[PDB]
Amino acid sequence: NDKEYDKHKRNQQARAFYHSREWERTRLAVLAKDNYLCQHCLKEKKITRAVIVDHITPLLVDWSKRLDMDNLQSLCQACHNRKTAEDKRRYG
Ligand SMILES: [Mn+2]
Repeated sequence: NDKEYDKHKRNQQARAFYHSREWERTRLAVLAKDNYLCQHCLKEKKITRAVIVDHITPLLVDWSKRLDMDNLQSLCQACHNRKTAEDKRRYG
């Protein structure tokens, strides 16, 4: 195909993923395993409630790792925002 169409299909697939039964289940499994604590904060010796589960390697970078628990981290907002900025340096 053309690059634009493949990008469109990739993005539509990623959008749908977050509505999926498998994501809903896996998100809960990760939060539960993490006791709803931000994992980056914990590494920095801080206790902060997690509000989101983020892909370490972004979903749009490696579709194959979309449901891998070792590719998922519970994060607080500050750490999610920090990671989002960092990932822009990596990927755009
Ligand atoms: Mn944090």
